[PDB]
Amino acid sequence: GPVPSRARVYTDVNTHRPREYWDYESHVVEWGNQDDYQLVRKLGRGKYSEVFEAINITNNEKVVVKILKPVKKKKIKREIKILENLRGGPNIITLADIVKDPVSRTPALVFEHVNNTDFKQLYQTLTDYDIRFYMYEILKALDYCHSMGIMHRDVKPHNVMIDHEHRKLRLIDWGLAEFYHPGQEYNVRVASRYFKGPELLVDYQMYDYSLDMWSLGCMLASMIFRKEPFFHGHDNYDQLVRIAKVLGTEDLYDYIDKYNIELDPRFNDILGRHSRKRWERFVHSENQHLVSPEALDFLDKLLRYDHQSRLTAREAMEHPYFYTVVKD
Repeated sequence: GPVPSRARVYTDVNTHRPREYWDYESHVVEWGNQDDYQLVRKLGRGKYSEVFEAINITNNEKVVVKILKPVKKKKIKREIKILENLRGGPNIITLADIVKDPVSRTPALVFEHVNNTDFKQLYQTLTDYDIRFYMYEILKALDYCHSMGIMHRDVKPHNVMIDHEHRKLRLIDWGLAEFYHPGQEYNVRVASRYFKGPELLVDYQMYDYSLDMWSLGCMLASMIFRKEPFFHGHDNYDQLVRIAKVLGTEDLYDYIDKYNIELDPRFNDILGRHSRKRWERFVHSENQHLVSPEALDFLDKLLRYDHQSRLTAREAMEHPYFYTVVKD
């Protein structure tokens, strides 16, 4: 069977925390007062919750209320424990309250509001400087949550809220996040298709924080090349073929061989033989203002099949790509 794997960083953060910290199943939720919040408008309904803009009538502040769909008490407590553990961290969305919705009879998670613009339009206008700036802000959140023993597992543009006026960013939607425990087998059905790492797509379960770095590499490629999404699979199988058309099939075999993993035999008809492409292949006169040798080297170091070889979040904040970004 499969060769085991361990994160190369923050490997044992949870093993040395008290049990209270990671044993979310024993968490006792503290409930606030649902009459504090008045719903103003419904923004959307996603897989797990109905999302509203609301007003906290005790301070007249705008807030975001996510009224959860029926789900396992376990998964509610996991997201709530993770949000409490991370609260106040760099660029981590703030959970302001947890209340029982009287109509749905489920928990409603109340979050600080961020004055966002639709990433689809926002990514059309980001300058080279802005891409570097915001990548650095996302890395602050990822290094923090990884250092706190947690992987996000759903990094994508829709979960990055940006208030462009104030150049403020928050990483949101921690409902797929999990505590990292060395040697633990995780569910591979996480993240959203275009941002799934190769480990997910080959059903390797002993993955770690490095999954988020693949997803961040997918966002970066989409931004610097103005190609949304960058790996545009029609389904989870074609997703791996699209990746192989860029990174090549020989290194995909080397990856699966290293972990003694076998592809689904359904790949035998669809995968083909592909060389690794040079990143210059995706540059053209409409995105070249976003591309630099430092951007391409950084991307190359995120988008590795082998999850063990990817830059960690801290290593990524050390990269030359971020030298031009003004630090505070």
